[PDB]
Amino acid sequence: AKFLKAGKVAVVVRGRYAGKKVVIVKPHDEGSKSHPFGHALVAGIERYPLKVTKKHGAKKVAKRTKIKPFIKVVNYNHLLPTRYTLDVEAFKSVVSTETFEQPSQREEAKKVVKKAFEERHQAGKNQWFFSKLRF
Amino acid sequence: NPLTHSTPKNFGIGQAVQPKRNLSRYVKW
Amino acid sequence: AKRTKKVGITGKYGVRYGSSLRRQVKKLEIQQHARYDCSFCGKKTVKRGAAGIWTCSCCKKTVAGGAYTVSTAAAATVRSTIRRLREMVEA
Amino acid sequence: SINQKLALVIKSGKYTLGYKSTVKSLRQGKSKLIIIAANTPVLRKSELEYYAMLSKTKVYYFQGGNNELGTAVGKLFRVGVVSILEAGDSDILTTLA
Amino acid sequence: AREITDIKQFLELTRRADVKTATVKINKKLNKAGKPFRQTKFKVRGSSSLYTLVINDAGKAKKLIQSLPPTLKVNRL
Amino acid sequence: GRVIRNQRKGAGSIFTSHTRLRQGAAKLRTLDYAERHGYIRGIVKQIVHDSGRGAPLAKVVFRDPYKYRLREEIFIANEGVHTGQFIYAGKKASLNVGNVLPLGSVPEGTIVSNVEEKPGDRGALARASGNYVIIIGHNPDENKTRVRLPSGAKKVISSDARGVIGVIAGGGRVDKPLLKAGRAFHKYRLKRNSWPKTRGVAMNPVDHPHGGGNHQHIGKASTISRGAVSGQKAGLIAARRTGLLRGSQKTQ
Amino acid sequence: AQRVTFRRRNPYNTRSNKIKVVKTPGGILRAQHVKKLATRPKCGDCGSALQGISTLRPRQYATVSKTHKTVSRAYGGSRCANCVKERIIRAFLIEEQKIVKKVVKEQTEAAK
RNA sequence: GCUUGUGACGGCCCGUGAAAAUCCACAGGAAGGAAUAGUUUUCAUGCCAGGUCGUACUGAUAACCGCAGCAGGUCUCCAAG
RNA sequence: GAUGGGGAAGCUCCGUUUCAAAGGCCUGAUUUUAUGCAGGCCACCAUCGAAAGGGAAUCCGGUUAAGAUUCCGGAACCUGG
Ligand SMILES: [Mg+2]
Ligand SMILES: [Mg+2]
Ligand SMILES: [Mg+2]
Ligand SMILES: [Mg+2]
Ligand SMILES: [Mg+2]
Ligand SMILES: [Mg+2]
Ligand SMILES: [Mg+2]
Ligand SMILES: [Mg+2]
Ligand SMILES: [Mg+2]
Ligand SMILES: [Mg+2]
Ligand SMILES: [Mg+2]
Repeated sequence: AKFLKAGKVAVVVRGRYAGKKVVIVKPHDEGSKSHPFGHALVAGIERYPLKVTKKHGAKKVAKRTKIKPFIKVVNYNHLLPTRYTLDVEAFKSVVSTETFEQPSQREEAKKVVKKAFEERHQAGKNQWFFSKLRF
Repeated sequence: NPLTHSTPKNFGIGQAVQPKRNLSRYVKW
Repeated sequence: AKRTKKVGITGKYGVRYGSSLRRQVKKLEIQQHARYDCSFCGKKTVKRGAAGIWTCSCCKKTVAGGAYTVSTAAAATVRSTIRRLREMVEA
Repeated sequence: SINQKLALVIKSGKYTLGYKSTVKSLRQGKSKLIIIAANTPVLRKSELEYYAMLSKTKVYYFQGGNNELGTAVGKLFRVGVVSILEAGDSDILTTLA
Repeated sequence: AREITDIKQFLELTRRADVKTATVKINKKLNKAGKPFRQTKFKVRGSSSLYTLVINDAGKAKKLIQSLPPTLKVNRL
Repeated sequence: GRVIRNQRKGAGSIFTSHTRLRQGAAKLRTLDYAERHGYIRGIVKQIVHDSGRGAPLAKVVFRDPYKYRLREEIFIANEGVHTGQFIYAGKKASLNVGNVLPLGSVPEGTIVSNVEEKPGDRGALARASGNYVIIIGHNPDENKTRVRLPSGAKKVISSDARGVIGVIAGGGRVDKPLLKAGRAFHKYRLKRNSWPKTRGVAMNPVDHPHGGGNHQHIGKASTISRGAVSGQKAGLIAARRTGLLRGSQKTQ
Repeated sequence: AQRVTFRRRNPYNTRSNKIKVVKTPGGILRAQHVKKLATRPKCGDCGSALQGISTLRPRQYATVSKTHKTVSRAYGGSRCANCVKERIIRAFLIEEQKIVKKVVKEQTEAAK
């Protein structure tokens, strides 16, 4: 079966966010005018939240758990497709082709994506997603 | 229970840095 | 045209040193200066780099080898002996 | 024997030679069977195994390196990974490959 | 050492505390082929460096000399 | 008389080893809890030339068991090893070319090099280019192992002595004739001042036992007592036989 | 041909006492002392001169800003782009095979 | 073209052709962290200070060694038709 | 080439990391006020040895009976505050 889908996790392999975890939100497979190649929109996380422990409480637990996210357009060549899965109903209509090519329009998405990922980390869902791949 | 995990370390030759044991029998007085 | 009937590479020494010591040096200078085939990348790019050291131009893997050649009859027959002794234990 | 099987594929059926194009054909999902030579590096051998198990493709191991997988498919060059898109005259799906 | 191209920037460095001295050089150059033209150069002395300007237009050379500070020591040539 | 040349070398003014460019002493790892119980893994970072030495050296890196850091060793490179390979050291290691194993754990007919005389000494026997010992039968009682050393001598050593597997790199180095003096000159330049060499029969009597004479001749027998003294020993020392050898060669 | 001297007491031609001839506004030739060339910094994995980093003599790197000494990536002015790429795969595939190990290896001891 | 510097290459070895001070970067996330303001002096500008000893001339058929203003001896850079 | 040690009737010889209890540093916590504890590492352990090896940073134009990359005029750059 064809694995590059809307609900699938991946690992970025090149460029600033290299060695970080993402989700392929919209696969533009067969070329384009701008970006003339097999490309894909992504929506992962830049800063991972730290190892909270049983000594910490109330205030420091909140500071240790803050997820600065990001969004990108990425070539299929610069991704590792993985067998893990993550849902994309929380930010399907927000991130789009029309969202990019506008400086002010990128923040509104990021603030909505940050809301999705911080809701997911609090109460353990997708642990592999919110843990740093170590190299 | 809520956020923190249980991921053990393996102190058994060539893996994990050995812990701070009591080394009183081997001290060069 | 072919330049020398017999001497070849040992012509540099001219008339000196005796014929058999030049003939012995031709033999071993044909071996060390030559290019050899790589184990990992599969190309005739392995070249000597001091006695015992053999590297690949591309792929960059170095290997420890003979003085004037990559493999030799001492290490060739030892390769089968270490292979055969382990087959008692493993197989 | 694998030598009789790959001989009939080159003239009639389709194929692709090399890593960049196997993974391009394996990401799309056109590959029926990928072949992997011996001397190919392990990190790449393990990634081709991982991309093949996601796409669901068989992984035969050619006995010998890239220099004799080229003569096996008939080309005059070293080739380190062969993906077979359309199996033509031969039958590499059901057989030992 | 340092040069400035913009004329709006140069007027700010004339009132930057340490800048006391300044100077206005007149030159005599030529361009294109035939007849020559009259060039001017305005230089100010900071503590670390000398900032300077190159104005080829003779029309705007008169406007810049008129708009300097009063306490600045301006030395011709 | 004077003081002979060979008496002069013991004071070591100009007869010391020239050792600027050397890489380092070529020992094994220090024997610890990790090597005499399980095993421990290291990577060969690069193999490299060493001055005044026929064989190449391997800079081999391990990780320290008792504190967070790395440890760099210098092994003598065996004929087979390549950079990036994993060297597996200790007791429970497989029978592979480059791994270091205790002489008890290998079977018979096994070919090891850079082997300890007594356990924990870190290198001793078979360290030149193209050398090795053969393990030739074991002894379960008193844990002793019987071996064959490069000279043909048959020793019995401890079974807990360690020994890296395979022959040493740089084999067949003495086949190619040097041809000229310039090549001998450069060889010794990076070892010690022992070249070139003048014959004793060409000196005056103050300088040697073989001096003087109206022809060049030794004059008395060249074979000399085990228990002569400093100044008398020059020639063949404790020679049980002499002359060009006939019959079968080598040790039985 | 107007000949020229050294400008410092060291009169021998070493690596640190090099000379360049230079024409001046007085209209004479004159010697100028040249400094030693900087090498490129190397990657600590392959050994390639690594791109987007300045080439200066080592104490110069104290004066310069942070942009001139790095790139924006994991292992900035330390490993090259190809080296980081590879150890991200290798870190992932071994740790993917580590989960595939413990799924199969636990079932091995369980069903025996 | 001459002198010199530099760049990518190629030959040669049983010769594979110093070290240390010093300066940087990365991995790591300790600690400190924000909205009526902190963090930045690795961005720009601005203020202050930088001791001690040597520094003249010869460098050779007259300033050095050779009993001397001795046909000897004494390391090195620049180089016109 | 000192030290700790060990030789030597002694002038002294050996040895330089050695069978030795071998020495320094960062924040705070403070508001008797100067550092009382919080705890972390480091075992690196004398020192001498290059006016051609390594090494932070300067140029032009003027000037004297005899000085200058050192003075004067202009324009710079480092290092520590
Ligand atoms: Mg002789
Ligand atoms: Mg002799
Ligand atoms: Mg004589
Ligand atoms: Mg006698
Ligand atoms: Mg005598
Ligand atoms: Mg005679
Ligand atoms: Mg110097
Ligand atoms: Mg002078
Ligand atoms: Mg003079
Ligand atoms: Mg000193
Ligand atoms: Mg003067």
